[PDB]
Amino acid sequence: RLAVMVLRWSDGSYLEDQDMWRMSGIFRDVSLLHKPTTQISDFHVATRFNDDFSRAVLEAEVQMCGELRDYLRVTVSLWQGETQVASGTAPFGGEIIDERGGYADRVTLRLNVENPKLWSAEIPNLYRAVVELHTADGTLIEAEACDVGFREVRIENGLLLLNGKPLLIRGVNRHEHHPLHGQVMDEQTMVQDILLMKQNNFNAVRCSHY
Amino acid sequence: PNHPLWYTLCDRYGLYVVDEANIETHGMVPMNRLTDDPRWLPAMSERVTRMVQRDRNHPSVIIWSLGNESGHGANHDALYRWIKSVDPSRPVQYEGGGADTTATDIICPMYARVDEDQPFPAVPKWSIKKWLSLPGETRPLILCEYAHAMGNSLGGFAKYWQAFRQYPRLQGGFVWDWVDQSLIKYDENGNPWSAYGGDFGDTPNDRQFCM
Ligand SMILES: *[C@@H]1C[C@@H](O)[C@@H](O)[C@@H](CO)O1
Ligand SMILES: [Mg+2]
Ligand code: NA
Ligand code: NA
Repeated sequence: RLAVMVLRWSDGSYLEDQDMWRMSGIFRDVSLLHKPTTQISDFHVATRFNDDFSRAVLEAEVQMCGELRDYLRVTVSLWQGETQVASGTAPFGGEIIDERGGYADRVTLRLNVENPKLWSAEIPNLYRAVVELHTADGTLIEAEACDVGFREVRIENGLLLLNGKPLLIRGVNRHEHHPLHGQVMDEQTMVQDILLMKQNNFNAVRCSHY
Repeated sequence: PNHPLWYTLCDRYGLYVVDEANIETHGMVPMNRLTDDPRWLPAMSERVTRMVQRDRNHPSVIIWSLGNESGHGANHDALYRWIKSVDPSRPVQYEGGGADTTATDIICPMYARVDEDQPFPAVPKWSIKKWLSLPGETRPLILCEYAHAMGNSLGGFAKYWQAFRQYPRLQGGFVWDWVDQSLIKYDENGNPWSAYGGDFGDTPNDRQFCM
């Protein structure tokens, strides 16, 4: 038996003064997650490019919790549909960062990707990155994953560029609002909103204000 | 460069002066054929350097100009730098080759409009408001010529002044121009009349465009 005492007002309320209905409760998903004792505790994915975006490096930093062991490995594999385009495997132990050494509980994989399919609102090309925590000899402990979009966002010479080109933001602010369910969001409503936005030539959304 | 007394009067009565080298090669094709030619750098340099040597003590002179309508050539960049080196007390401006070249401290277009772009190839005339905020641009904008006062003219003069007042980096301009270049001729009865291009048997000519 779970017991949850939810307070409508808290000191947190002073930072939640958005122009909107003031409601309360358990309004998003509740879930149970099982992780092994030796587990992926964090991972970051970065994508960097050469001048004309014909070459990319996917860099995945992975962190573990649990007892450190020499047999432990991470494999990061990159998939375009059913095709594996790239892969890298390494034991834990980051580079030296200061006088005390490095992160023994972290590893960074670098994967070369030739002619990557770039992500944008115009063509949302995605790859699948699978992060495998495993023994050297082939026992999977657990896997995590995410969709990966190869794109560069930078400001250069006063212009916000995406993949080297200046964006023109056709945007709208969108609250999480439903006339029947209040601030509880569902897949159908989200999808409905997205289809309507794109059908009406929006390419951008601001998560007003959370 | 003007008659030497002009600067004395501007000093004493109080007017800001743009002193301009006697270099205009408008009729060349392209406009910078001579100004990009190092063989013409000597003749050009003397028109700039001897101007500076003559007029550099006049307080009324606040800005040096490299000339007018001579495109942009390497000779402008050299002389731009010559002035900057000998006299750091005054900005140097020059409109040729697109009004915002490496040879000018001031974006100084002629007849760039307030709101309307004129996107000529190579040498566009941007809206003055737009020009200021082009990516990387930081300079002030003062039009070397604007509001062409030919005959029944100066329509939209107020639009410029509204913009000058609203935008800090829009710092005004020089109207074109002060006085009609008409000349006096006399009829058979000795009555004077105002004459323009072509009235002296001069041909080819450009008619009333001097007024
Ligand atoms: C900006 C902030 C947003 O939350 C709303 O208050 C809007 C006005 O309706 O202004
Ligand atoms: Mg508010
Ligand atoms: Na101004
Ligand atoms: Na004229």
